[PDB]
Formats: sequence, C-alpha cells, structure tokens
Amino acid sequence: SGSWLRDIWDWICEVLSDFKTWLKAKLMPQL
Repeated sequence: SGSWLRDIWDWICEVLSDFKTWLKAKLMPQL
C-alpha cells in the first residue's frame, strides 16, 4: 500500500469530531 497511516489519519480525525457532534445533535435543545 502507499499511504495508510497518513491517509486514514485525516479520516480518524473526522470520525472523532463527528462522534462528539452526532451524539450531541441527537439530544439537547440547541446543538
């Protein structure tokens, strides 16, 4: 393979931020 720990690193960062917003957007009034 070519880029594995670098190309997947950006995706791992987006999943970490989404895991915090997705779970929050489901409940709570404002955000």
